[PDB]
Amino acid sequence: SKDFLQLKGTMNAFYAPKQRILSILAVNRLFGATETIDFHPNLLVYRQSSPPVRLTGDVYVVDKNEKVFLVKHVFSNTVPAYLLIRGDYESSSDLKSLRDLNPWVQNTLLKLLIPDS
Amino acid sequence: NKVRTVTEIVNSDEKIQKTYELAEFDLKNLSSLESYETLKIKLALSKYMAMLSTLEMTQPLLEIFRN
Repeated sequence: SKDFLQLKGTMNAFYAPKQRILSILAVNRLFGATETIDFHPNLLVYRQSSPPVRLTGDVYVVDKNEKVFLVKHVFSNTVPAYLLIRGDYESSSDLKSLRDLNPWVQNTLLKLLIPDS
Repeated sequence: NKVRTVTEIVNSDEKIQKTYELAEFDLKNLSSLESYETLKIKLALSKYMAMLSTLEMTQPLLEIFRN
């Protein structure tokens, strides 16, 4: 939909500007994208919060130094996915290793994170 | 401008006079001051860059201001 744009080089990753959200479909492909946007760190705007914003469910650490996390999220219409967030966050439960994630999301994350030097 | 010096022995009257042009010492002084000031300014600039690095921001300065 027009609410977001598919990230270049990804079949299951998109970004919603008005929401400032990067999302990765758990098991689903994107389709119909006539446009794509190059990934860039600015997209992961650091969320400011005097007390760390609490998070629930499955949480994974991407960059402890940069407060980057991956949060399991299901769209109310029951669409599984993960949200990549950067900011002052804390986890209600124990943080989980990324290896737990499926190869699909893992490949997308590698593409999005490792700079193409 | 210029100066001159006279050497003479106490018991003798045979004196040797030499003349000096101060421009050489002026050049020495100016070069010394220029080098010192350049060093100070470069030191300050390096210190500024270093403390900004200490803040440890990933992006370069211009990218930071563009974001």
